[PDB]
Amino acid sequence: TKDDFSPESKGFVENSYLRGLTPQEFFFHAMAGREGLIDTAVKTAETGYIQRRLVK
DNA sequence: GGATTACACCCAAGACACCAGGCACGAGACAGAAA
Repeated sequence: TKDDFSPESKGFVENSYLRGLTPQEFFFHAMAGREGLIDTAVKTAETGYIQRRLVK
């Protein structure tokens, strides 16, 4: 429902991996994992440029 | 306005002066013409 600030409504996975994730928790956890992948794949180039400038 | 934005490796696939038009050499066929 609209205007719901409960923990389960904004991405709190109550279960464990052994117990299994409900579809909403699955989607939120997928969003977080996608953010992690993007952050890695983006910061690697910036770090490479910084190290090249330092070495030069 | 200018300059620069990680490293290495693999494979596959599609494009890369085309052309047209005016000038030359050789040849040959079907029609001329004397007999």
